[PDB]
Amino acid sequence: IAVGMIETLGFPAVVEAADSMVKAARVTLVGYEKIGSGRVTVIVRGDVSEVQASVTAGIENIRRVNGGEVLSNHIIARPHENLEYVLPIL
Amino acid sequence: IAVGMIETLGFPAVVEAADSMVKAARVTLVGYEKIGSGRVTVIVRGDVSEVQASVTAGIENIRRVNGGEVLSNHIIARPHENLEYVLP
Amino acid sequence: IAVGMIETLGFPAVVEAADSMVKAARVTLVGYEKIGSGRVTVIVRGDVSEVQASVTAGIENIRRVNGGEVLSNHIIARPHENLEYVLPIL
Amino acid sequence: IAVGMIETLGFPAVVEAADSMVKAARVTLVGYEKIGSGRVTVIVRGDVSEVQASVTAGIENIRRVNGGEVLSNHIIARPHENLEYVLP
Amino acid sequence: IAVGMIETLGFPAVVEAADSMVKAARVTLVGYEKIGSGRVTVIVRGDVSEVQASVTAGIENIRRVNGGEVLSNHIIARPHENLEYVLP
Amino acid sequence: IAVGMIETLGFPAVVEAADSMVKAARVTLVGYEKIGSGRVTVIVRGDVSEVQASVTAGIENIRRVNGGEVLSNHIIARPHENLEYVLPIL
Repeated sequence: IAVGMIETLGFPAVVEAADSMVKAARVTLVGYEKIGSGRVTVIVRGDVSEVQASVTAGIENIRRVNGGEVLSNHIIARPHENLEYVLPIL
Repeated sequence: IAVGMIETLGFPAVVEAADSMVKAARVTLVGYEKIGSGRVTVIVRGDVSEVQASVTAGIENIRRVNGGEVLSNHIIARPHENLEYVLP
Repeated sequence: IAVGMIETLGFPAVVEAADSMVKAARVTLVGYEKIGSGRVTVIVRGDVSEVQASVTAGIENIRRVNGGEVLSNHIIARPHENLEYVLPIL
Repeated sequence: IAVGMIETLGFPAVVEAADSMVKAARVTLVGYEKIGSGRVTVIVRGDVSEVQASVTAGIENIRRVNGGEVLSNHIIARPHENLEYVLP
Repeated sequence: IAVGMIETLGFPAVVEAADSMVKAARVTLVGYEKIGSGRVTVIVRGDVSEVQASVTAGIENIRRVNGGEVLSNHIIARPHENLEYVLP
Repeated sequence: IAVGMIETLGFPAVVEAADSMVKAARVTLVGYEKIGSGRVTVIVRGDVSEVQASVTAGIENIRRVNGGEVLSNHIIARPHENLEYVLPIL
């Protein structure tokens, strides 16, 4: 099951990404990650095509947020088992 | 009901944000979030029109803080059941 | 009861602010807040006129500190009850 | 056996780094380290040639992340017994 | 008695700060504070003239650290009873 | 017993420093310190001459690291007892 994530400069933007993502498709919102410098990441899990739907919707909708910026985004279709317990993507 | 947040550079302005929001309308201050880089967020819940009125008041009144700066603001009208896994 | 706060770039400066504040008037020094980027805030509680006396003395006296800067400052005379338990101003 | 790490600006790229490493060769993802300033590191163990293969794959594939950036990469061939006091 | 602090960019210089302060005069190292952004502070207690002598020694000797930088220094002569709510 | 330390911009570099240090001489590697802005410090303890051997090797070998930088470094030959329990150098 695929993992999708959107990284924002700012917190209100990550919440809108999160919201848009879980409304747009069949994905489980599996938390968010803070790494400093105002960089925050929301992460979801589901079918690869649902996760694409989610990420696209998430990026689009930070245009709605006043002062929002997407810094990065990515999808992995077939994430290796080892990552589940090292990284906070579960 | 909706959720309303204002992010600021600097803590004193975020306290004004919070104070003005909760005084302006029928919303509950439910959240304070720090993400580093001096970026702080204040989060409220209540009817979408009460949330609209509070965020507006918060952004205006931060102009009254010496050294205050708003970085971002946002409202979400019908927040998803499971959005609580990113709120504090 | 009113809340006053002074935000500094730097730690030695926030301690001088804190000291000046609590000497200048009848206020309780109710801790300090760190938010990253070297931004730190001291907070006090008391009568509105005491808090004013305190913040004025606090800002003045970071001139004494070598390398000190005030980044922001603010006072709220009648802070809403809700903020007491969400924000670290108690 | 060796240790292999790739540091990135931004978390999504560091997940790709990890994924690509572990898929490329016979290495075990053993570590994820944050030092602030948006700087994140991913750490693997295994034979030096497997490690070499993994790190190389990780650096290439981060080019495929929208907003991805590699900050630093390194391999240590015969890491000291007591290096575990800085690994996570 | 007074309180003496030296803030530095970088941890190694703050260790020198500390070492020099405590060796220079009759003061006790009571505090080490991190506020992010690489900013670190070292805090001492003792007579105002011992504190004056220590801070001075600390500022001089950081010049001897490769990559050392002082960001700010300060002394408070008669620190308030309740200043301990901001000291570590 | 002397204390030596190397500060890096970046984590992979601090590990190479740490490794080189403990291979080059009789020193105990006594952890590392993070202070923000991507600034990390490795710390060791041993004879003054061993610590010098270690720091020299440490600084040299971050040339091996792709993207590595040393920001600062220092040695104290006879560190004051008071520092042991205030600072994380033990």
